[PDB]
Amino acid sequence: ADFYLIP
Amino acid sequence: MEMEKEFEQIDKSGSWAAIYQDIRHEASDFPCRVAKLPKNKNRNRYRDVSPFDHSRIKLHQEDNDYINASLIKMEEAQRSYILTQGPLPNTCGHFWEMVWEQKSRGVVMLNRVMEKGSLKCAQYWPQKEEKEMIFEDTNLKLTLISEDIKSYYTVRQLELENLTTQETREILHFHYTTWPDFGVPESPASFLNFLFKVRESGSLSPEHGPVVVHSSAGIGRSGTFCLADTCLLLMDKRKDPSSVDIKKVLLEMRKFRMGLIQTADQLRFSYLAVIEGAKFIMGDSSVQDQWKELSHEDL
Ligand SMILES: [Mg+2]
Repeated sequence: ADFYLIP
Repeated sequence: MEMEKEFEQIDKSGSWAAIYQDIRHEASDFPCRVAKLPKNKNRNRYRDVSPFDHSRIKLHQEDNDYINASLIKMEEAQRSYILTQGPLPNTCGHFWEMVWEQKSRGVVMLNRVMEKGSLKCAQYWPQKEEKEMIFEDTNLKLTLISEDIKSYYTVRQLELENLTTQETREILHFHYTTWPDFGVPESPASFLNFLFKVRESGSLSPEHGPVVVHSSAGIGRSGTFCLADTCLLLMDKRKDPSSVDIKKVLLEMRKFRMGLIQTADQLRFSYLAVIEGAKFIMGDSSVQDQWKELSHEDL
């Protein structure tokens, strides 16, 4: 949730 | 070059992921030192999406001037946009302060407050006429004047008032309600119908401040919207439409805010929208009505 970018 | 021919070559070969990663690899990298200061930790929705220092919007606040928002200034296209994240519970006052200070006339929201059971953005505008909102920290009042609900988007008329001076301004809110996160619009028609509604409202006029565009992070769906709009402007502006290099335009926009356009399909969709939109730009004015009917906004 704290990160938006998808690996 | 030749945009349409390029699209077909990339699409036929299924090379969208390739060109997209090249764009990601070639994208500018500039410092975001202010966004990363501990004191601004709670002003950022995502730890991995931050505005570059050079293009960040500064609040005319003596306390802390930080907001996660970037000024995308397109020189040749002669249009500027402010791309920002969906306001957090503690930054809704900052958001409207920015709208006021930057003299924006329109706000384009591309996400939904609740997306698949998860909140992507705070309810930063009033849902009912009789229950206005007051942002005490920035001394602003916001009232819903009216709303025009369509099948996949809603346009709202809001009144923003600087309580300090009592001046008031009409703000137009264009909410695209059916664009999934990391997804694309239903069709180029639906997207273009929406974009032209924003354009016709006068919100993108140079006599107003930059339109404010956001999604949850202010980069994926937001980048797609701005890229298409800018490419269409360049197409109408210069001698040869085919000359518009979508990848070059996107890389230019990325000098102002990181990660604009988040998936290869969003990139592909951008090409589709620009190619279809170009029809109107070259002369076919009837196409605009076609998009509208094809969008089924009445439903
Ligand atoms: Mg009512």
